[PDB]
Amino acid sequence: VNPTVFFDIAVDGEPLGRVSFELFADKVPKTAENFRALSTGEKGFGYKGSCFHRIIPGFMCQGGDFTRHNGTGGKSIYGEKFEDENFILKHTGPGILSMANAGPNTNGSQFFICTAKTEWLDGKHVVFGKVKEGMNIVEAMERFGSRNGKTSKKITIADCGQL
Ligand SMILES: COC(=O)[C@@H]1CCCN(C(=O)[C@H](Cc2cccc(O)c2)NC(=O)[C@@H](NC(C)=O)C(C)C)N1
Repeated sequence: VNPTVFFDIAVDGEPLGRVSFELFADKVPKTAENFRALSTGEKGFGYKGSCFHRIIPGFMCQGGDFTRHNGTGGKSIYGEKFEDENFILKHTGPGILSMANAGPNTNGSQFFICTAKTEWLDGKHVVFGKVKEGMNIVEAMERFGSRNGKTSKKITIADCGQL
């Protein structure tokens, strides 16, 4: 029952590959549904064409700011922000998909994909999914990051949807 969504990643416009995610709607249905709908675009906005604005090798890839493209924007399907649904799931290692935020109960559309175990974020960021196929593509994206997170090539979600 858990939805599978995919991102087709491009690097300076050149196709790199596909990442697919399992969304844990059985544990975090509201958070899963937000990401699922932003990945299909069915509400009229979402992730297609957006970029990954911060990539830190050995930590995480951050994206989902489809309104300001720099970490300051994005919005949920429910409004600007929604609650931390729960913290049942933990940041157990690479491939974990979790919500970025600016404080308690401020989820929008920004998310991050862990490339390492990030247990210090447990209880503060809502984990809602995990990479299914294409962790090697996330590892490839990682190489275009830097210590301060600035990317050396433009990493975009060229296409996305539900599988
Ligand atoms: C260098 O680390 C980050 O940039 C982190 C990685 C996880 C996702 N994330 C956020 O949720 C960060 C908070 C954070 C968490 C952990 C470490 C940090 O330095 C900063 N938040 C943001 O980027 C948001 N808010 C602000 C005020 O920056 C944006 C979603 C509207 N950014």
